[PDB]
Amino acid sequence: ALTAEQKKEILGQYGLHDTDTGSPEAQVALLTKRIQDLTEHLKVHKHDHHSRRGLLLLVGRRRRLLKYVAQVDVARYRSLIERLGLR
Amino acid sequence: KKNVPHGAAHIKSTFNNTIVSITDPQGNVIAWASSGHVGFKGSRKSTPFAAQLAAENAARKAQEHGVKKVDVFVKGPGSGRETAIRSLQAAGLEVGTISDVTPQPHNGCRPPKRRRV
Amino acid sequence: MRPYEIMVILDPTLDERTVAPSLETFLNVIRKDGGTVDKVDIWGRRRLAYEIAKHAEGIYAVIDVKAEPATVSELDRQLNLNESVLRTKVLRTDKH
Amino acid sequence: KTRKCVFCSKKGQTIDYKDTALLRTYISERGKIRARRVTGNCVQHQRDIAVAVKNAREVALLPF
RNA sequence: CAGAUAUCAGGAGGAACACCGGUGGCGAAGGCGGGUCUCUGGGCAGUAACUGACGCUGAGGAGCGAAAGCGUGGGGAGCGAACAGGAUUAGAUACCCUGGUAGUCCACGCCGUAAACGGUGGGUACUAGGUGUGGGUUUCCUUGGGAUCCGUGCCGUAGCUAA
Repeated sequence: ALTAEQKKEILGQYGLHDTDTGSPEAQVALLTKRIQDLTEHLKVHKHDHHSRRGLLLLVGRRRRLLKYVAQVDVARYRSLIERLGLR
Repeated sequence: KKNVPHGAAHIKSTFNNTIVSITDPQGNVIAWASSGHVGFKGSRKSTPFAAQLAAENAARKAQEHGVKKVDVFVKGPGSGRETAIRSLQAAGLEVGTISDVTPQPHNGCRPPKRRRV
Repeated sequence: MRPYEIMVILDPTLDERTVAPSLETFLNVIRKDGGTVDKVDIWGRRRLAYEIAKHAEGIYAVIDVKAEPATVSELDRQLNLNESVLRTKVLRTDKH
Repeated sequence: KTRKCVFCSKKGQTIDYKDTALLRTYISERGKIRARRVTGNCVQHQRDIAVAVKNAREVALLPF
């Protein structure tokens, strides 16, 4: 899962500032890295069929926050988009 | 011949019959007596009277090989458990100990399905 | 790295004196690979509840290692290639 | 029985698989397992004891 | 009858995990239970630390999805369809016995239907209680008791239902 230390350093890296866990970019980074983690757990547990639901739920939450990022300010949206290399 | 001081009443107590195999402590059935051995077949093989008859015949063979002290090793449930027990008691083989030697597949193999008559 | 409380059952044939050097001669690789502090608690000459491999008594060994899962996995692979060992049990001290 | 537990109420005690004597106090003659509510103890202790008894039966220290 | 049954010992096989095993939990639902290890799923609880309405539903569409069945290669100890004899019977093809092939298990696939039902769609704000009951935390006696939030039963208010 999102280890308590890797999520914290990620929040420091891409978060808007310190202690601002839950900011849209912050959650995007956290869930993005969690998704990257599960990417290979599924590729070795080829028949897990049970963590994929959490995969999809977190993906949907990431997009549901991405839209809020874009609507408030497209600039930060693009910034994070090319920061994480999404699409 | 030979003499067996202590025997074991390995009673294959099927509902079909109680095959009373007396076994030396080595683990060899020195002799056995079932319902058919006395002469009971079919339903009479499964009658309670066949149980004491088989046990008594086995115990007579036991005395014939000088067997007096026997511990009772009864297998699965059948017709005449305690009946064969006190037959052996009254036929020269005191009870000693009673042990239900029944197989226990602890949720293991698959048997046939069932019967409805 | 995780704290693994490895339980080993050892032959009744050998002597208790040889029980331990055979134990550090296999814990050496664990220590050299994971840097694992080991607490070797050995108490032999105890019966088994059921006879195993035509034997119902043996030697009980408790070893508290702080080793990564890979290292204790290597140990289990080695804790069964030996004739003296009888049963191995590596436990995750976590809520697992 | 009928207490809060012998652990959740006595508020000091522990369960170990190596402590085969303490576990044996709850097992049957052959090692059969009491129901979830036979011994009157808080449920988590019952479940952990059950798993420990499974492991003990596997490791051949209790009458299986 | 050759040594069958049996008894002991041994080996082989294949499958499943009795007891724990239950309004008790978990899981979106089909489902989950021998033990170990690894990865991973989600929930609940106390601090707002933070984001600052990022809410819900959701046609199309998406996958998952009981069992069976078929494709591909194995397994098969047992069971066992189909198919075999014997038995009641007027008839057995049926109930019963005497066996066993695919299947049943595994691997990779197919399909998508089950009475796949709280027969009660998802989500949210209000309406007496009482009592079992899982997880938590707190608060009040000296563990004892209370509160709270979440899971899970039954009975019973209002009110509702044709009942």
